[PDB]
Amino acid sequence: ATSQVLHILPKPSYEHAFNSQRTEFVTTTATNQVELYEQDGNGWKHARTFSDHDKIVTCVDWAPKSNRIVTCSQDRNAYVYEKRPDGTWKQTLVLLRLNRAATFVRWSPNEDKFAVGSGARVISVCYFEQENDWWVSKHLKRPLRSTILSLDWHPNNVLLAAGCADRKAYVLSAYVRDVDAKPEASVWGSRLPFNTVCAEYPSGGWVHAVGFSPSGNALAYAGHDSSVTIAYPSAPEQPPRALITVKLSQLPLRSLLWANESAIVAAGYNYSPILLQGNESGWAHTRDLDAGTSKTEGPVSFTALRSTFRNMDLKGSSQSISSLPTVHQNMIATLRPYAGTPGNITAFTSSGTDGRVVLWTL
Amino acid sequence: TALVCDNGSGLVKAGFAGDDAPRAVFPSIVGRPRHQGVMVGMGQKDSYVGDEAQSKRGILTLKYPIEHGIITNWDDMEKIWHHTFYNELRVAPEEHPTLLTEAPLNPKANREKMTQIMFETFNVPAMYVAIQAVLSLYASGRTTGIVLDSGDGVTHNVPIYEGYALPHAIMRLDLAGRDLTDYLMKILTERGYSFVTTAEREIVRDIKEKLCYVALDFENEMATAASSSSLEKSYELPDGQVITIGNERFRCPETLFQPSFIGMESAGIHETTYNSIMKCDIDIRKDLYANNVMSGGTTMYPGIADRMQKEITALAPSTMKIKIIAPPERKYSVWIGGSILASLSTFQQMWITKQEYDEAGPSIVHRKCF
Amino acid sequence: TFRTLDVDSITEPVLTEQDIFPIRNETAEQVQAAVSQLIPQARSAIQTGNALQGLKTLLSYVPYGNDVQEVRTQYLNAFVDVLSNIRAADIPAFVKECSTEEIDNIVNFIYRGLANPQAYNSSVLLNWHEKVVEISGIGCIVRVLNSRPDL
Amino acid sequence: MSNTLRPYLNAVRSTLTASLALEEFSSEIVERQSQPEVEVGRSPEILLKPLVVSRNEQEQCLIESSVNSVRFSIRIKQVDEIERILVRKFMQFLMGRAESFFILRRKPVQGYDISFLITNYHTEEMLKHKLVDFIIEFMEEVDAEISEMKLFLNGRARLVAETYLSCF
Amino acid sequence: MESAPIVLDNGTGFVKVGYAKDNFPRFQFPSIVGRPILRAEEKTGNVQIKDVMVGDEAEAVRSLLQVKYPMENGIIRDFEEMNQLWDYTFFEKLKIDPRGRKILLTEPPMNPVANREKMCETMFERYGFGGVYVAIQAVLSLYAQGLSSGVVVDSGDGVTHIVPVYESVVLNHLVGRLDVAGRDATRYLISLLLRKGYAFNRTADFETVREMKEKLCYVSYDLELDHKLSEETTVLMRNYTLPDGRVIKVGSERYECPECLFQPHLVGSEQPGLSEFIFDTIQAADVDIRKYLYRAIVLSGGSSMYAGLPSRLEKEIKQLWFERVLHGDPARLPNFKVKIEDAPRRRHAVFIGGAVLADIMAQNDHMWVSKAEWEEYGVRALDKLGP
Amino acid sequence: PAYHSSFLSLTDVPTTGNIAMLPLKTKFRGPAYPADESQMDIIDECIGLFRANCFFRNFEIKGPADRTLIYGTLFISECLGRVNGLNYRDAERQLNSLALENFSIPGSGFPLNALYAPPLSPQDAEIMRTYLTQFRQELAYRLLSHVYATEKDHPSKWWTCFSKRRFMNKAL
Ligand SMILES: Nc1ncnc2c1ncn2[C@@H]1O[C@H](COP(=O)(O)OP(=O)(O)OP(=O)(O)O)[C@@H](O)[C@H]1O
Ligand SMILES: Nc1ncnc2c1ncn2[C@@H]1O[C@H](COP(=O)(O)OP(=O)(O)O)[C@@H](O)[C@H]1O
Ligand SMILES: [Mg+2]
Ligand SMILES: [Mg+2]
Repeated sequence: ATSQVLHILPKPSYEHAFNSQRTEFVTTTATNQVELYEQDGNGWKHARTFSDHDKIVTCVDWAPKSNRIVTCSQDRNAYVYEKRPDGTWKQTLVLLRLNRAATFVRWSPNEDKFAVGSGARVISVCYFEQENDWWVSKHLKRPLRSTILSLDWHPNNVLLAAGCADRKAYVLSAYVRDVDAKPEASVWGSRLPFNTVCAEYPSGGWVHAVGFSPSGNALAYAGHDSSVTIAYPSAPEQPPRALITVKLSQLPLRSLLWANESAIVAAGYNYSPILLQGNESGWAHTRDLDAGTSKTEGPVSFTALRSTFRNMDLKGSSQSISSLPTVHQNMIATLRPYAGTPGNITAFTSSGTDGRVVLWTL
Repeated sequence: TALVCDNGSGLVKAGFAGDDAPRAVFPSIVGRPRHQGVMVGMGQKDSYVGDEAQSKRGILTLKYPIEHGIITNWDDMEKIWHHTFYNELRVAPEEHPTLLTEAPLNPKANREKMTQIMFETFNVPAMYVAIQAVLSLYASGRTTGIVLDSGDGVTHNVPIYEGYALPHAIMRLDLAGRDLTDYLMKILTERGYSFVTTAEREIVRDIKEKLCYVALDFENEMATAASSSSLEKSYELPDGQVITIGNERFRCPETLFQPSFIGMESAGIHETTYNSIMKCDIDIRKDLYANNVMSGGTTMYPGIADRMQKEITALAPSTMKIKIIAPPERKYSVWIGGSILASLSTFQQMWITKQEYDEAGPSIVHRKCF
Repeated sequence: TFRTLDVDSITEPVLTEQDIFPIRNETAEQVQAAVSQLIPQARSAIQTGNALQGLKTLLSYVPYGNDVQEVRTQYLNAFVDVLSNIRAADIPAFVKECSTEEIDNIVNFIYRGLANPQAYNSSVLLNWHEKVVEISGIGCIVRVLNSRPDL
Repeated sequence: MSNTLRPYLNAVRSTLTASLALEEFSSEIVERQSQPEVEVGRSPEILLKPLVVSRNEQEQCLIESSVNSVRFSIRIKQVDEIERILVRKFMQFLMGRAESFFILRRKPVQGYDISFLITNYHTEEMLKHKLVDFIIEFMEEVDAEISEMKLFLNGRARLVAETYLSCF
Repeated sequence: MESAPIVLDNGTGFVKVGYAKDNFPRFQFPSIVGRPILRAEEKTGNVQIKDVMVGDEAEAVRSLLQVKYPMENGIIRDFEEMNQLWDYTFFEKLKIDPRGRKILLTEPPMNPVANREKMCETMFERYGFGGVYVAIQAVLSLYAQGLSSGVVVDSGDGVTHIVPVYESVVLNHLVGRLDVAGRDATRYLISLLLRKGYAFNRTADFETVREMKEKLCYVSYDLELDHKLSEETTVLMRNYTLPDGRVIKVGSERYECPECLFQPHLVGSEQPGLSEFIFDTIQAADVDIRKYLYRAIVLSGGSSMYAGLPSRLEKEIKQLWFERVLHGDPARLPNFKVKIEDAPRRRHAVFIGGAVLADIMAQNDHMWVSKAEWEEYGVRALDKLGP
Repeated sequence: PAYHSSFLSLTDVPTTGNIAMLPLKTKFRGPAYPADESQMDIIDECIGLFRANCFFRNFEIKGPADRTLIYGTLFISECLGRVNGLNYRDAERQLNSLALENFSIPGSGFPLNALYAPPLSPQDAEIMRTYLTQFRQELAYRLLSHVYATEKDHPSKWWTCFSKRRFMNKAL
């Protein structure tokens, strides 16, 4: 797998999103700001900040077809950003009605609603009313017992998966009338009203990541125990066909993405994207996409003269501290499609706590 | 940040700690008019400094306040330091610590008046006086070596082993580029050309800086020039008349290797370097020979590093590798190494501070800057 | 004064460990009998000089619960005694043939051993820790951090 | 120093490096605030089980761990009363500098000689492999540091004895 | 733009201004006036300073100004500087001719009468407004909630004030001032940082520690826990860079600064803090309405924005009912319901509610005090504006 | 605090940019209105306040009279820089040459171009120059009567010590 480092951000990057044309990306720095980056030849340039949040921004997402950015923060708010004709962005506060921080945000596949995970034991499913010119929030709350660490939407607009700090992965209906048309019958159910519970799958550690299969017929999720579990449902009120856990030898995956119906890429505290492959008969960790998993006299500049004396003075010796062998130098926080049709992701991007934004080609 | 001011005998070199090179570099000169100032107004001044003196020089007596590394005129040295801070760097000196420099074996009073003027005239928050050859070793990326530094007024050798200086083995020689300029005036007079004034001394300094070089074997070069046109070449004066010179191009620099050409009874710069290595303890000599570091503008001659290596190889035993380190930036190595030092975090504790000077007087420099 | 009165402990009851970890589907006397069948096999395997099979049999079941400290400490006494009687050259060949769940149980019980040096020899437990982590990787410790508190 | 300490410091290194999978996490009990959860303990689902690594009854680590924070606490060799005084005072100078060693606590947890708190922010803003290298290099050297201090104390007791007894 | 009534929250720390039906301030800026100064400080030709400079023009340039505040504790201290704010507000912020306009003004509930009188006089006799209404600031914060009952507590820069409302009746005998707010917390941060050897005595530096407080301070939920994180740990330590470029270190002062709202004795006041001031107010209401006041404790104003303040306030009222009503018996504590209302927009709830009320009375021309009524009755024209 | 101009209490005073062209006692040619010879004017005030005012590091300007007192205060610091070691006669000719030579007005290298207004028209610039040249010639001539009060061939050290006391850290 080829990798290219697109940019190095000055501060940590728990989330990023590209637009549909991959011509700009938005990223959450560790502050209350969000950074918008545009192309600059083969490089990238900081086009503008957003700074409407009061406390640390936790997550950000960019809607492909409708070209809107949604942002979430420890200030308990969300803002939706929409493009004006003159090229500036219109902010819009969304009243999430959360008692604690917003922790994670995702746009729905039809982009008519988004969901915000929280530390408040609830998920704010947010949709727009043209009759009021308001974004309004519905709380999913019945089975959720702790911080929601991650969200994913089923390819049908109704079902929401959630990874939770109570060591469970939930599948919940986020069906909203006068936004959704009725969902088709599925392996998760057919009688599917708001906050109906399709699964409460267990984990060995906090569920950092969740992801539906490209067909929607299975859920992968990743735990803080350094495992990926893949769940194949049977029917409502019935146990799964298979509930396959693969246990990794590395530090935990924080993020997770189906490459196709039979393969998953995952990454996290191991600093490296891994590939898992399988089906309802069994799953295995099959490759590491970073070759760095294998642990792989002339004139001298003023900045080398000065830094070797600063290293002798501040540290033990002149010798510079070496890079980690992986491309990411710190945990890789998010893992997102970049190229190929849905069901056949050909390339994906990652961003990390080291501020690298990196493109990976399978 | 802190200022680094390498106020040398011939050029002031100044700038900020952590900068790649000095951003102020100008003649260490004050000029004063020697003629009848007849036109009223005309933008005239009582005196001129640096490049302003060097460009007006046809009507000025020029004088350096510093000779042989010692300040001889403090009123003109304050005029030069004022020009560094207010005209050339454009800073408040009361906002910035200043790293100053001097040659070893200077008068004690030079360090004292230099600290006094910095704290009492320029109102500086903190200052330090570094030995110029110790600064030049940081600019080499080295913590052991012998530094041969030669400026405008002084040549000195300082041996350092693993960050320890050997102060008994330090050599000074009051012969450098100004003595070579005076000798070039004395020998240009033999080919037909008289340079006499303090302004004409700057023309022959400019001849020295681009015509002169060091011969690898002086008696062969002297015989080659005595028997061919091939060593001869020319220079154009401000007046547009042309000067041609031959053996004067290598006879001038040879005074560093043969000080008897200017009547001095001293070893040349090669043998003074060897005598400094031989004053050091026997185990350190091998690493000093492998680390002869050249510095200052009087080391900028073509062929001087090849000559210095040839001459030291004849003095040392043949059983070991003599290496001469002559960087192309060695014109500024004292300033470069001052900008390294002034940017280190332990050095931030080594400054003489304003409060500490006010409590102790100018003698504080002798018990803090070594 | 009011500032020090704990209202949160009665107005908002926090999650218990059994809300995070599923309840044990066996009674205290049922697990105590199951371990009391295994400890004699583990002791007997030392006397025949087959301490490797002593661990492989002892490791086939593990007690857990805050109601079973007496039989958990008896199982830990047998576990440290078995690990102390395996030869240090056999460890690499045994660890590579353990399942991920047997490895998870070994690295969990060497951690219970390392918590009590006045009872247990740390020198052999640290030798086992080096070899189990070298062969099976860091993720086996990550599974112990994430593991149940009443193991 | 690490021939006798090698098995122990390998177990400490491996489990401290497993434990530092830290993350940004805001409080579930207080709004618009984040806290190091290992240090407050008010929400138990985001605490990981506390692990003890030990060489000896006297030479021990406690590793306490959470979604956004690790607390690491150590008992160090003190085989005589001179070492009990010398260790206690050396740890007090070292914890008195804790703002400049950003991962130190200002106080040890009870029954431990020194303690460290590594938070999410330290794993974001510092090289976390160099944080665990500093912890293990501290554990490798502190016994040699303290033994050298009791040599300096012996050497001074000789200085005052010889100075006193030579002026009769 | 529009012929609508103008609404002006002329607050002690910030002016906020706009019109009826505005969902947010049209402009908001510091209620400050600046005079030219030189101060052994940086100077450049890239700016020009006029003999009076105010609001955003002063705050962006304050290194060059003697900064003064026309207001303190919710009252105008200097009307000559307040005239310069109002000139700026109308003529070069809104860019409006006031002649014959109707304006909604705001003030806290227990001011001197001379404040409202000379403020209404100024609207009629400098600006020539055709009518005025002056509203109690905390009843506007209830209009922003769309709400008719609850106890509304507004904490700004100058004063913290409380107004119980039940079924749209305002309980005027229960309204009160806690004379601690955002300026007392900022003066306390200067005092706490002075124990750390920092200095902020220049009139321009008060806005620097205001921005530092507003960025780094938070309300401790549990004092012995924040004291433990403060005394046993370095985790509370934070760096702040001043507009000078100087860096300062701040630690316990982050929770110790806003604690003067909950413990006023820290700033020398003998009054009870927020929770006990709100509890003593609700517990003085009649038995039939106490539940409705506890089920809607509405926070308002910028000094309600400290991180954890709603959490601490709710806890500390449950904890104070447990001491003073239940006498330490746990058995009934779950039955006590309190709800702090803590909206995102609440720094501006007075403006946002003024923009609602100014629309409700825009067509009712008799509701405003008129210029023609002011010029025949004088100050007795203001007797229209409630009891 | 520092000492402000008593002439800030004057009203309807002539002005250029935002300098006040205050009544001036002088024998030099220029636009300034003749003051009373019997009373203090801005130059008796400016020299009388200077050696107190040059120690303060904070000053709030009440109007155009203080902008005039400040320009004078900065020019006394220039004069005490120019005067050192001279005879009284050499000092009169040197400080008149200083007063007369081409200087920056506000609105042009002027050190306080943020606190002073540019000239209000192309003609206001000429009346501002012709006032400031007359003012600073008189200010130079008047200062010399104080620094050479007790002796005539050397400037009084009790005035030369303010030569580095840079008012508010500003200079012309
Ligand atoms: N996030 C915040 N954290 C802490 N303090 C804040 C915050 N936001 C605003 N403040 C403070 O609130 C005060 C300004 O609030 P506000 O605008 O409501 O006051 P005001 O209306 O002008 O004053 P008043 O109502 O007393 O007349 C300032 O002290 C400001 O620093
Ligand atoms: N290219 C050169 N060739 C020969 N001499 C040079 C050259 N460049 C500079 N110099 C001489 O070096 C002297 C200035 O060197 P410098 O190191 O700046 O001395 P200093 O520090 O003492 O002022 C002058 O005599 C100058 O003519
Ligand atoms: Mg020199
Ligand atoms: Mg207010």
